[PDB]
Amino acid sequence: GSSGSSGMKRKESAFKSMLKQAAPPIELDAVWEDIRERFVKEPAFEDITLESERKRIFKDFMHVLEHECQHSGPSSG
Repeated sequence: GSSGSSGMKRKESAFKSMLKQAAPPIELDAVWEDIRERFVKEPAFEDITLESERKRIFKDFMHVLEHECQHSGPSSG
């Protein structure tokens, strides 16, 4: 690590990555509270003090999952 801020941004980023590395993989009809308890014991999740922060992040992850699964942007990264 040469130069890179850390804190809230790092926490949110780590949370998303944690969900992706989850098993099984966050389904399409999955519930935040239904998957939270799965990571509730993890440090990445415990890091998020604000419950809303975890809820909002989860929703965003779901949106990307659906868009990532089905072909939408064959050009984008």
